[PDB]
Amino acid sequence: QVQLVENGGGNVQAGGSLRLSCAASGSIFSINRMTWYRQAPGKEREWVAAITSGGSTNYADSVKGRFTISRDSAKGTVYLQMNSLKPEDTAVYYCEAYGTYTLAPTGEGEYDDYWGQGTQVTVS
Amino acid sequence: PERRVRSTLKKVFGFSFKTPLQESATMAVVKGNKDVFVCMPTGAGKSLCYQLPALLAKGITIVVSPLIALIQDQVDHLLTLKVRVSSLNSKLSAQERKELLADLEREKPQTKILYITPEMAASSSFQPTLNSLVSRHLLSYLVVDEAHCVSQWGHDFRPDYLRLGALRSRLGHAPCVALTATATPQVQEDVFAALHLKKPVAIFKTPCFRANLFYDVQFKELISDPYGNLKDFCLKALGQEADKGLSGCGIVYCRTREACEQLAIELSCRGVNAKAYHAGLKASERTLVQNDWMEEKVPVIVATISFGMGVDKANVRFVAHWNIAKSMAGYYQESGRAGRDGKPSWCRLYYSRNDRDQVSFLIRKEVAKLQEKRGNKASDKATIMAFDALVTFCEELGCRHAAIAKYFGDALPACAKGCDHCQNPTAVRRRLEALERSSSW
Ligand SMILES: [Zn+2]
Repeated sequence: QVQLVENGGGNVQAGGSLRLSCAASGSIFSINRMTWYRQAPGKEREWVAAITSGGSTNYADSVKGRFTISRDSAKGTVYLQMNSLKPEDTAVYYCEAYGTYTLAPTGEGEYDDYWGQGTQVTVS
Repeated sequence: PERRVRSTLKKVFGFSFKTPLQESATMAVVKGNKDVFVCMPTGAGKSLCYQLPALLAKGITIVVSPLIALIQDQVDHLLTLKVRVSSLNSKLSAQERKELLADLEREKPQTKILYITPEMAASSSFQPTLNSLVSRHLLSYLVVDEAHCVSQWGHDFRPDYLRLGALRSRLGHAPCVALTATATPQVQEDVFAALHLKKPVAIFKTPCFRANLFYDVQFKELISDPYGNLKDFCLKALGQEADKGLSGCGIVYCRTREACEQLAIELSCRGVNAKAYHAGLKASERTLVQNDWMEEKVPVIVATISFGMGVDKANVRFVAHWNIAKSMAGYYQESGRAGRDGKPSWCRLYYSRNDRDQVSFLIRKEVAKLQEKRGNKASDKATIMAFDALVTFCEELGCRHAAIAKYFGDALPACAKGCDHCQNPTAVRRRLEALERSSSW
């Protein structure tokens, strides 16, 4: 199948910084929309930022210019640079791989949405 | 299991599969867990992928198609195999029509596979039948042949097909299968979205990549003796068994007729027998030259667009393009006449910025003549887009097969010293950097 796994999470101080990556395993050809979501325990999932196939980026108004997402096209991996953190930003962070076109050279492939494991992120 | 598919395959159709992909596609239809897309070539294995499952299905399989010729030719073959298959078209006698509509409305109908047009499938004159079929849970698959007809980035757009998205939705219980032969990833993305196909869509796309073919680009601006260069190329590709002398045959493609005549002569004089093929010649002349080449009296043919692979050949060990083609697809199609026998072969593109420009002008001229006859279409975009990709094929450094695969939407291919760039990346860098020096000639 396809794997989406996050890393780069941990504990920091207010005004700190972290960088998050969700790593996409499998025979990926493209991902229509990779999206960054954060889940405060006991509250609603929050939409953070997202990058289209061909590198068009959009961010939430609450994390505008503080956060910034990127795709190391070569690596096949997407990064969320989070600077100027606050205890609000304390949450679990995961990705949604919407329109994930996979395909091998045998011709055998799929098209589905995948969700990542998600990394715990605490801001003192 | 797999067991079911083998028997139904032999007992009815009288076969094993043509492709291990064809097999695994059909099997995945049969398991019916997922919507499925199929982009195979003109090899009619696509037909078998939806037809065989339909017979195992303990329910009715509807099959949308865009015109009657296509339907008739198949439904006849299905009948020849003693199959309960039925067409519902507007070319049908009132009585025939009303007999079928009645059949469908019956607890346990005759019909197993219904071939409908999008027109009938849309018409209110069918909807209640449709619903009652759904309601009795008697619908086992919905099929959309020539699925490409849903996309404006496709070559054969049919608004009727757009309606089909709603239809899929209505027929929730049943899986949907879409099929076409020619689908850019833009088309395929249009298909999945326009036909509201449920995730996970299972995909069975035959890769465009072929191992035995060796692609290269040369630049006519960086060649002292063009005609000589071609001789060497034709010679190396042929005479792979030098004790026999000259083994195999090959093609040279031009835009213009004068080029073809002149180029045949220049090759022939250098010691490599070639005859010309263009619409300029009388019909008699063309059919004679084709035979000569086909019988291997003449090892090389020099031709314009008018080849049309009416009768293609196994032992075509080289296709050399003297001018850039109208489209990446047109070059792939044309060059793809090479190496049908699986034995090593050579495909060469001779690029010129002079050529690029003249064709760009001719594309612009023949698009403007259709815009004034018709109007602003998203297809007019595609005509130029299709050509830009092939300029980029020439002008960029990178695996020639992976450049193709990007355009058609295939995985990164296993090249294995199978193109100019993969073989010697440095000489390609040289030849490009060389086109920059000779940019101003
Ligand atoms: Zn290559």
